[PDB]
Amino acid sequence: SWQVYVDEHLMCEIEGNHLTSAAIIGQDGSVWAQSQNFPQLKPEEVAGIVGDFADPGTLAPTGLYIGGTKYMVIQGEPGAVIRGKKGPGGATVKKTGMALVIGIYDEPMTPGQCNMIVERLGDYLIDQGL
Repeated sequence: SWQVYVDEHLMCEIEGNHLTSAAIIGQDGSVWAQSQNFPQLKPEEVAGIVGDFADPGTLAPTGLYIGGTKYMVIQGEPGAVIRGKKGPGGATVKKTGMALVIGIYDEPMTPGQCNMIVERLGDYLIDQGL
């Protein structure tokens, strides 16, 4: 399903560790699939995300909110990737046609490892029209 895409391609372990939680979410707000411990994702939050891709940097004041949790905005890519820093851990959000790929990492996992996994899947879904 969309679960296979979350279980195999996002929550798969690189070296030792893996992401804390991950999800593929319609730009509408509709979960396509999530991992066991991905937070319910307030509607106010999904908006803030979607409209930061349309007009880059819109989110910067309030910052990336995912399931109540505040993440400071790191360098993203303009209209493609949004990145979030919360102490050692963080989050990456990669935009598709229809959807968002979201990964959330905690140390000892790196931003790099999170970026790899989230953006790679993203670019696949884009290739496929999603």
